[PDB]
Amino acid sequence: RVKMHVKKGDTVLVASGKYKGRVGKVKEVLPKKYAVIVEGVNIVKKAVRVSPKYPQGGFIEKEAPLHASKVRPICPACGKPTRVRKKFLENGKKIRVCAKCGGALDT
Amino acid sequence: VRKKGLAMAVADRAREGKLLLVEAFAGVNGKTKEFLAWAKEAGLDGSESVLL
Amino acid sequence: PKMKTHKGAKKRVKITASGKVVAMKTGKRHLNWQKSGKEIRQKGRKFVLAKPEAERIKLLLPYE
RNA sequence: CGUAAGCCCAAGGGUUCCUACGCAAUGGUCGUCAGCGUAGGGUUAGGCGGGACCUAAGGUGAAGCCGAAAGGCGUAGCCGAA
RNA sequence: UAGCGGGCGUGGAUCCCUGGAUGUCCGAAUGGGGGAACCCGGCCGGCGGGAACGCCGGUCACCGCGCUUUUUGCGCGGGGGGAACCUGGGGAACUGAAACAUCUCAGUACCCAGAGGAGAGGAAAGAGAAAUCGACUCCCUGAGUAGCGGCGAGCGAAAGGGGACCAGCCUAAACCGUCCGGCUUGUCCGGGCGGGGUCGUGGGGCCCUCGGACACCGAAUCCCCAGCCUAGCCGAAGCUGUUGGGAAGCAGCGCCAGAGAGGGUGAAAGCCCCGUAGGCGAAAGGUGGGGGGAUAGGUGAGGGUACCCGAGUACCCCGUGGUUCGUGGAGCCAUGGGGGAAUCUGGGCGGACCACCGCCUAAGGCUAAGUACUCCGGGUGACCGAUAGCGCACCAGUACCGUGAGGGAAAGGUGAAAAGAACCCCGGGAGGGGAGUGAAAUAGAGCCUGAAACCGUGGGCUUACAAGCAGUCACGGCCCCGCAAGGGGUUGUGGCGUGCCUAUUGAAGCAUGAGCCGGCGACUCACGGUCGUGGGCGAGCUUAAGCCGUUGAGGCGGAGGCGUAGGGAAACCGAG
Repeated sequence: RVKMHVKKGDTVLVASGKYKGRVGKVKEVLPKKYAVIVEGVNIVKKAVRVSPKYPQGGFIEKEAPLHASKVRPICPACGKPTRVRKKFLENGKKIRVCAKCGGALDT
Repeated sequence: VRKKGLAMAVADRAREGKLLLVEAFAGVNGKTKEFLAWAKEAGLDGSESVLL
Repeated sequence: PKMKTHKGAKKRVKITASGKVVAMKTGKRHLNWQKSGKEIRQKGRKFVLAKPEAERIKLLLPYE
């Protein structure tokens, strides 16, 4: 329900601070808690070495989430904002004085 | 009483001379731009105020 | 809200145009027979003063 | 102790029962123990009890009779017990 | 909110919006019963081998209105809720009068009944004095005036003037007919229907003559549509350096604006995000007199007749209520017992009563709006900040208490992020101690910021021949900063000294209240007065409701108030 923010499902930069000015993967969005995960927040998590899912010293982590509005879209340019447009056959949403958004599927 | 106020208000302003009475304007249409330019033409820099 | 203005107050006394409460002499309805006409003549009017100030507060709204 | 302090019934309480694990809190101290926490489990009916049987004081209540109202009384009928 | 886990989607899902289906047992409860949420039966279709027993579906409550062959069914409606507000029938007491009866609180609290986005009210048998008015209701006004009153406490009108909205209608009667019923056939006693008719310088009826029409007026009712809310969609501008865990901050150079409201982003931004102003959007649903079509409907002038115009009535008595009228010289309005009429020479009324003069047509029923309320949807606040604010921010009408009615809490903050601590070590665990997580672990998990009492580890000073509201003055020593000269903490001696509050004729009192600390907790406001003051005007001065406007914008509005003369109880006179 009108839960429309910004970030979607392409690949894009970091404008926060931890790893500001960096870039990462598809971005696997989750969820309404305004969290997005490119590759940014990487940590090293404990998890008891319990012989099941953990060897003789589990202590590993990878993708830890990070807030949405702390990232930004980049077009073949630098990193400028977005903007929509109706194709009279779909819904395109390019970039500030640029073309294309997240519609390389035929959009 | 309050009417004096009205009068006296402007009166003080007029006692200073900060009131312009242009018949119309040069920034006729609705644009921040043209009013800004006209504000150069009136010299109303960027450190004043408009009960306008 | 709004003062009640006393009915009796106006009903028996008047404050003259001076903030001076003036009206009635007391004592004539059972007097008589052995009454000298001297006092019946002096039972004409009176004057009142002092506490009559509070009496001016009584009437209030219409004054009178 | 043993006309009980032992053993049945009944109203009551609402899973305290059995079994395993376990003590930080509940036991006027402890506590490896429990009417304590926790999980799996246990309550079987044509003849016992009770209704698809009966009436009691009483309740109820078409009709009736009455009351400013809400209601009050109330026949037949229906509810009512260990 | 995860977790053993397993699906799901651009052949467009979760998701919100509308419409339908679906909804087991209770609850007015409705087959009947009943200790609500459970039990039992009839009656048509069915299910199982299915008559034994079972289930499922349909259907079975009374109340009222109109029909229907009174017989039997159908027919439209009824029952319960609701935060406040509303109409009616009931209705107090404290308390005010410094006591108490009249009076008062008060026709308020509550009891009940009923109607709804409203109510009730509402077409004058009125008003009031002018030959002036013209449905009902709300705000201002008049006015705390007119009066009511143990003439006490106090209670408190209407007309008029200003705004608010603005609506006016239909039956019974006389005339005439159609069906039915009875009947002392009779120019016939009633019920239904049918046209007829609705008024106050009187209307209606009948005959009759002026002349009566294609017309004039137009609904409160049904339809058409703009519109309004139930999902939404668009939306203008940024980049390097730099300290810092963190940049948005500070530096440099801009950009946008009909949009620099605000929230968020690891700090404090119009340009990073959601937004902003500005401007668009509904298949279905609701809503809709905002703008439109039509239907039911409504419009005459004269002459005589004397047919009609609301009956247990009007009026009279008795016993009342209401009005400001407490019985007053006591009317008007409505009504409980009895007495008991007229249709326009009948009549009710202008406050006993009468002459007169004006006003109004009762004894039948409907009517939007202007007003009110706040469960609810939005906005807004010189509103509160987790003892405050709804009683509750949080798992509250929950714990708990009570037979029941009912009472009624306590409890919010880790961090930007869970990264919420793997390993080892002591340890039975409980909890710690290195490591590691982050800016910070002085953020370690009821953890922000942790104050006060409060217990305690260590250190400095002094205390075992002393009699004390616990301090103050000075001297002195002991311990620590200071360049010196000065400062600090402590206490050996001695000069001195009856805690605090309240309450008193008077307290240290053997009067009074406080264990300690923490939070809360007590001179407000609205209206009318009276006085002083800072002001504007000033022989005048100022508007109330409301109209228009504005989003934190004012103006318009002279109705009304105080002022100019007072004196007398009054007529009435007048600087007397």
